Amino acid sequence: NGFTVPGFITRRSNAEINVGDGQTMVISGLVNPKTAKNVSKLPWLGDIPI
Amino acid sequence: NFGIITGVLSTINFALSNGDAYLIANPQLSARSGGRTDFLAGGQVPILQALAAGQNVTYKDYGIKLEFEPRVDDDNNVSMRVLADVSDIDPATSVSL
Amino acid sequence: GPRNVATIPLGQDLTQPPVAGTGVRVTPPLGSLNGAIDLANLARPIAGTTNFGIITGVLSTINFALSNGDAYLIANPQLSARSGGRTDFLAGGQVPILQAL
Amino acid sequence: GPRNVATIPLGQDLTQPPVAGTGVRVTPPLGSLNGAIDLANLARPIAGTT
Amino acid sequence: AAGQNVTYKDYGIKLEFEPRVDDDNNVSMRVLADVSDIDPATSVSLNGFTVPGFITRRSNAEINVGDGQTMVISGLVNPKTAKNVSKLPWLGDIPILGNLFKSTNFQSGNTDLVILVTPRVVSAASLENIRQVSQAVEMKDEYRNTLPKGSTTRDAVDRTLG
Amino acid sequence: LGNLFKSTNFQSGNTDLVILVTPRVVSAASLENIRQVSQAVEMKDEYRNTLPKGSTTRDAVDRTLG
Amino acid sequence: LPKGSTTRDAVDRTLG
Repeated sequence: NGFTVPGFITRRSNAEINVGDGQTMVISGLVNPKTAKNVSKLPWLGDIPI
Repeated sequence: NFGIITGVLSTINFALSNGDAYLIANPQLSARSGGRTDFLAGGQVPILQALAAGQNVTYKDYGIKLEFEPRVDDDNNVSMRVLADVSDIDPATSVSL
Repeated sequence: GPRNVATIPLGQDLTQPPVAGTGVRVTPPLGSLNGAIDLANLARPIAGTTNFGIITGVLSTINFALSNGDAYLIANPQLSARSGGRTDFLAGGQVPILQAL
Repeated sequence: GPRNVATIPLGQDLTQPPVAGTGVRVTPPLGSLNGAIDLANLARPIAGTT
Repeated sequence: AAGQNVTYKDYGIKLEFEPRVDDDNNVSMRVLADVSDIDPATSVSLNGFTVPGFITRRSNAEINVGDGQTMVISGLVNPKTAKNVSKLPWLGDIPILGNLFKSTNFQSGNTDLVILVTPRVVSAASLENIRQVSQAVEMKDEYRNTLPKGSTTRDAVDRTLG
Repeated sequence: LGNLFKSTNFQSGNTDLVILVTPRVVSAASLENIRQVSQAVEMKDEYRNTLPKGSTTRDAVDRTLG
Repeated sequence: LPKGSTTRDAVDRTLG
């Protein structure tokens, strides 16, 4: 109504591990690529180069 | 009085379209034998859900979610439970309320 | 075709001049052609039978939009706690949420 | 093309002068072109095509 | 009660599997296979909260088979036809010309459906696993080739599936 | 010529999906961990190189990942 | 049904 409710961008990780003293451990990593293409054309004129 | 008054109408269509979409997701995790690890890269959206009636606001997670529960043998065999989920917001099925 | 005649409406003074009237005349209901054929202005002893034509055209829009975006972020919190204890740290904020049973 | 003819409306006094009227005439519906091509002011025996 | 609370409903392709294996590699299994799509025809508007209807094909079966054999768990053939005629009493039956005095409405259709399953006892070196790993490699390669040579998205694609 | 008296709507589509997993028994020194650590070092270096030399944000970046 | 119809083939496949 006027009570704005927000959404969030979150990066979270809840891990249970065991390591030696002073060692570096990675508990999460991500690589995420995404791509999308849409084309609209006329039937025969659209395919002419350039 | 005997007669007729009639006619036809028409439309022309020449629409043509394509679409391609690609995605790869490569989450990675670490967890100890007998432990559990949860990972979320994404977001939370607000949802208006409440007991009874016809309020209370909760939050729903979306994005890339990963949950890992491993167990290791003495031969380094791994028996595991894994949940992998990739979910994105879709404008088509969203409702305005 | 219909017949055009002169008629005097009921309840009208007799001295008044007559008006236009008809014999048996049909105005057919145009189902899907409604609003496309003019019946209000059509002379009923129909003169001019066929109409064949076309009215059409195309419209267009031009697009040349181009954008980029980059975002970088590092967060380096650090903590201390005794063995067997717990420590919680929050650097951020709180926002109000209208939630109730 | 449509025909333009004089007509006398029904229920009108016989002395009054005739008004304009037509034979069979079509005004097609413009689907997506609606409001882009002028139809109210277009002379129906179309003069000027393109 | 009442006459709020929002829940979420799954649609698409859903599959549930519960196997058990013997010393002869005989598989006893419960399988659920579901394919359901949104249908504009049976959706209701309510106030402004559109509620959708679905077209579904579901099968929930309990079977047991040998190793590598194929079983059909459901199938259907379903022809349907319907014709309605309105006519004038005597003019409607005159041959050929009767179509000037008679209106006919006709509908016909058919649906065919088959659902079949195949279990196999595998390891990570089995052919079934190797083919899907090969498919993943091919998908990555196709994605890489669509992109410009210097793009950063191409580098990200080159860093996956390591 | 029949295309002047006939209208056609055609849709076609396809979806491909694969999900696969690889578990390994590691320690902090194993190659899987080292690769992600070196990846993080590269991300930090890239962030540092974007910023101007005299900035305070650059000093904050230099103070991280010690 | 007409001789060449597909619905006729469907009917021929039933009740086997």
